[PDB]
Amino acid sequence: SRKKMGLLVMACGTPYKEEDIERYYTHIRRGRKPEPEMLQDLKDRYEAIGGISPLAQITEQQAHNLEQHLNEIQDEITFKAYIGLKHIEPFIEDAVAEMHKDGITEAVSIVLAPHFSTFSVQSYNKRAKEEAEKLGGLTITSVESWYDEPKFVTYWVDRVKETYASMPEDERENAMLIVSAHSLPEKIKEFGDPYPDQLHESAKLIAEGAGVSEYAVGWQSEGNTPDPWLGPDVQDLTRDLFEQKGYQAFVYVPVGFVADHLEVLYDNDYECKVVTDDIGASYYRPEMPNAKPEFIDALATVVLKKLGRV
Ligand SMILES: *Cc1c(C)c(=O)n2c(=O)c(C)c(C)n12
Ligand SMILES: [Cl-]
Ligand SMILES: [Cl-]
Ligand SMILES: [Cl-]
Ligand SMILES: [Cl-]
Ligand SMILES: [Cl-]
Ligand SMILES: [Mg+2]
Ligand SMILES: [Mg+2]
Ligand SMILES: [Mg+2]
Ligand code: NI
Ligand code: NI
Repeated sequence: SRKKMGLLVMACGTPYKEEDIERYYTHIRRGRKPEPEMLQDLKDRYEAIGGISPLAQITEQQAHNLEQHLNEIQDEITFKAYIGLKHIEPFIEDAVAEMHKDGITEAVSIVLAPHFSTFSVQSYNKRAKEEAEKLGGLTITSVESWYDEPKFVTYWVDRVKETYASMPEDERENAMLIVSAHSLPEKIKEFGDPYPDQLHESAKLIAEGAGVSEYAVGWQSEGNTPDPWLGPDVQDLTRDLFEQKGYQAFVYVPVGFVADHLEVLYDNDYECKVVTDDIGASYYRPEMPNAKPEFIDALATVVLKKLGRV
């Protein structure tokens, strides 16, 4: 009756407990174990943002709710979700091997990052497809980007509108919206990587839908290699825009991220908040989509559009 398909949901991964910080960051650092002071600092950061455990549940909740919602809203396909992570188990290759073992022959994949880049999305999709080729008997159709799905734009538009509506009059008249994603090396431009263009278009679409005429695009969370990374960084951008025009409120939409993790709860809600507190501006950062129903319905529409079924 219903056609069976795998639903491969890919994400960065998180530690599952404090004793996973060493192995998770060693993998991010390409085999270089963090020094003891860095391990201690990371433990402190996770404690300050409320703990690791809640963060580690979000991708699983996203994948489970997406599977169930997709199976309810149409009658042709029965999806089974499999989670594949970049930096901790279950890895991408573990998920594809499990699909193969379970008898899946046809799958659709989606990365829980809305903008395509050559560093992340393309690498996830290539890893998944290479593992399927090695095992045989299984093919994967991969979503490449989805930042322009109207239901996803509307998620952020409605959160921005609520934040502006909640402001005092003086803030509402002297506010700045900063839309951001995770920085990458500038060298991606040598490949024509559309990641920067897609961030700028996300920003255009969200500001336009919310009616916000004053906005800026920034980057966050750059690494420390000697080569230049995409900027400006959100901390510098905030201070610069303040020094130019004296905004009384900054609103942060880190549209490249879809789930609470350190790079939002720390790199925005601590590091950007340090800057806004220092300059006397109010700080707002609306909620990440996490596994909320409005977001799950946007993802389900992305998948069904990719398969040509809506
Ligand atoms: C890979 C990744 C994403 C998407 C994210 O939000 N975070 C973090 O907060 C860390 C520490 C890492 C890695 N990631
Ligand atoms: Cl791809
Ligand atoms: Cl696509
Ligand atoms: Cl794309
Ligand atoms: Cl919100
Ligand atoms: Cl919702
Ligand atoms: Mg313990
Ligand atoms: Mg597209
Ligand atoms: Mg940093
Ligand atoms: Ni720009
Ligand atoms: Ni990072």
